[PDB]
Amino acid sequence: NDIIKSGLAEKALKALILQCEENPSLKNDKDIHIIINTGKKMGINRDNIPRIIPLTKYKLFKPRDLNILLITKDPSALYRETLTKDEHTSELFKEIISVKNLRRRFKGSKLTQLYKDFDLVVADYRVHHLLPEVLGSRFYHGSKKLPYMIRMSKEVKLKRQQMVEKCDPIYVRAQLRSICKNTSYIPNNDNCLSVRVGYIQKHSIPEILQNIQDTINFLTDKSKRPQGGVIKGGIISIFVKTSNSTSLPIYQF
Amino acid sequence: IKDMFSSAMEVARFEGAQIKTVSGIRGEIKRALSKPEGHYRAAFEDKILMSDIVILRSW
Amino acid sequence: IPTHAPKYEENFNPDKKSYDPDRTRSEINKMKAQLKKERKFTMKEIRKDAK
Amino acid sequence: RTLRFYTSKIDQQENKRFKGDDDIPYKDYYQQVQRGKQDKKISR
Amino acid sequence: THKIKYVLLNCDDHQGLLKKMGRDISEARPDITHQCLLTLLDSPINKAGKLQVYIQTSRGILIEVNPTVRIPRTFKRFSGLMVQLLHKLSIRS
Amino acid sequence: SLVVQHILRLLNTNVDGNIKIVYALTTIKGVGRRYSNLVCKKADVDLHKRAGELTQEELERIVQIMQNPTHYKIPAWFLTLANNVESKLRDDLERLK
Amino acid sequence: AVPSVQTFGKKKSATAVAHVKAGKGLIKVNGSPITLVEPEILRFKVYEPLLLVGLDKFSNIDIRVRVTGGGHVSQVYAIRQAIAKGLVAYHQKYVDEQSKNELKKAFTSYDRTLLIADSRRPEPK
Amino acid sequence: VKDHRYPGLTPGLAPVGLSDEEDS
RNA sequence: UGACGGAGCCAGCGAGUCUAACCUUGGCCGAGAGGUCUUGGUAAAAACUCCGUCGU
Repeated sequence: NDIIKSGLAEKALKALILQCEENPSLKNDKDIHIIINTGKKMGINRDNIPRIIPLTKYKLFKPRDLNILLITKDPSALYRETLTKDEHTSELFKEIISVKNLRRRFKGSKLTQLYKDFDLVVADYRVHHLLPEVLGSRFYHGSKKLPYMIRMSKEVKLKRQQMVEKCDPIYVRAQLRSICKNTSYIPNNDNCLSVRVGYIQKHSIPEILQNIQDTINFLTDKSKRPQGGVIKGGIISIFVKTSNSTSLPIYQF
Repeated sequence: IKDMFSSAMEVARFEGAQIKTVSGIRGEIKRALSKPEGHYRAAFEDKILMSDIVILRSW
Repeated sequence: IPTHAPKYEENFNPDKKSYDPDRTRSEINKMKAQLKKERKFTMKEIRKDAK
Repeated sequence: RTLRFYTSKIDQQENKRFKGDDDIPYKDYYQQVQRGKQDKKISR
Repeated sequence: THKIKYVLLNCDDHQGLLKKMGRDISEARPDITHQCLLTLLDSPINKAGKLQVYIQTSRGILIEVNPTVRIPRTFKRFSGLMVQLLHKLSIRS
Repeated sequence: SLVVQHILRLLNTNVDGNIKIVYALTTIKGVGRRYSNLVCKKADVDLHKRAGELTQEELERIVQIMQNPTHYKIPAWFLTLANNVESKLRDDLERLK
Repeated sequence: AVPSVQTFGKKKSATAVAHVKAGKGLIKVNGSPITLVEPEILRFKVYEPLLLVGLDKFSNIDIRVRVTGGGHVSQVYAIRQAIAKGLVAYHQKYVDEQSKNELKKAFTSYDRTLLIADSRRPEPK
Repeated sequence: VKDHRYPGLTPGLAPVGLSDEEDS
């Protein structure tokens, strides 16, 4: 909790926020990231699979706020039908599409339009490895719209047996709330790492600071492995920045 | 080919010019491409690779 | 039966260019066309000179 | 509303299209950081 | 129509030009065609929506006249419309 | 012998009575088929009505649903150079001569 | 060994291979019953042989047809030609020749395409 | 929760809590 | 002789260790060259059959 106490983090955030109003070039920048310099190489190959960091104190977003796309296994008739009819998940998704339909309908420039329309992309965990080819490069560089894995039903698999195909609307709704409210990160095999912590004009400076400590606590705690405890060896430094602003230091070792 | 010429008007001057790769594959500048500016079409005596670099010898 | 009046430009000339409500929109269209005509001519002369 | 208004409409309807021979109409800390990074690169 | 701006060829206005064209000036009178259009469209039957007017130009161009139209009365303005019609292939409200 | 049982102005828009309420409200700018369906659902107005059949209170409810969407928990997903080029080209032409 | 015959039907690029063997009236196309052939509008086209000669003849045999290539219509014509040719071949090999003659007479009376391939070879003129 | 096919599931799976399941 | 969504299903040509983007925001290492990562923007079988909705 030392980083919250230090005034350097507060003073940097005030400068970063102040700049975004003054500078025209940063007008479209809305999210605040923290850049972490881990002491040693993580050693985890980038699998493009998001890992969720639970932010206990505060909630980054709610399912209602964002344009959510769902990519389901073929056929999508079962999953689309159950989600749409049930009251809880009726309005939870912008659109529901299958992998094959997504490949056929959207190609070339149509992919770029799909990226702009939707703020969050989620997919059945089974089809996730297929998405990089279908969605294209634009989704899978930069980490702004990486698809999130979700499990449709709580049923588990056993070797030499067949999965029963079910859809639990409450469970699907339950996971999606966790994704939007909590922040997420993607491992890579180096020092550097980027995690979203707040949103301009939505979170006050003290709120953003609390999220930062929650992110640091989860990433450093070895008890949270494999999801957490990935930054071993301490943190040399931490910066704060928007998408296009420069990195402002907030903690140095 | 790309990065040889900055606009199609430049390519218009050099149409039919002899060019070769580093590998020794000779070729010709056939025509200027409308999009993007400066790109053009060239035909080589044999298939070239992406690693290769095309060169126009001028004085 | 309902009655309307025809719409027409007195002293019409088809070779002449359709009148445009906005002057900036008309002027740029004049400038764009001069570019296409001028660009096509310059490329043609350069190609002949190169040959 | 008032009864007088409906009289106006009724009379207006009676009064209420070319006809006859009518013709057609005529016509500073951030700046500190920025220099800090730039200064380091040139120093190297 | 013909260039001098394009003008509807007239029997009395353009004698010199029509002699050059070689067609006899006696048969160059749209005023008759204007005249028939005027009387027909103002007749009560057209006002009753039971009349539609078709015109066959001598050259062979066939014109459809919607009954709704209100052609300008003066012969001068009417000539203004025909050149646009023959060139634009249609006239809009 | 005694048995007792066309246009509406909503939101600065005229909607025909005969048309279905959902597709009637689609005509209002910014209102889609899905948005019309949801506003009808929240207003507890049967979608299978016709716009004429709607009562005054139900129309009012639709109005408050539209104007206060966040209050009623609606999700957000509903809510000169040419001359320079010419001069450059002219320089190229003159220079070519 | 079980008595069996094999025949081919061809229409444009569509090719059908029909195996006809002694059996119990099991007709299949691409591993599915003949009733499920699509498009439904042309289904009776495929039925044309079965109805011309009567279902009784098929009651004693199983027909398996595998179709590849071409579009819907060409595949339908390939299937019907293959079925007709296979039935006539089986009646030739393992039944009397008089029935073979009756079948050929009926099919050629109705539509000779059921037996002879329709090849629209180009003719310069 | 683990699926043998897809080891990526065990990391990067949404944590679910009582507050999250409760209706708004 | 429409638009939207879903479902069903049918080709034939083609096989060089060869096949294919651009511009940015920053962290770290490195004497340099450069290496690695991070990040926002720009660009990039169909017909056919069936079912459901709106409606000209």
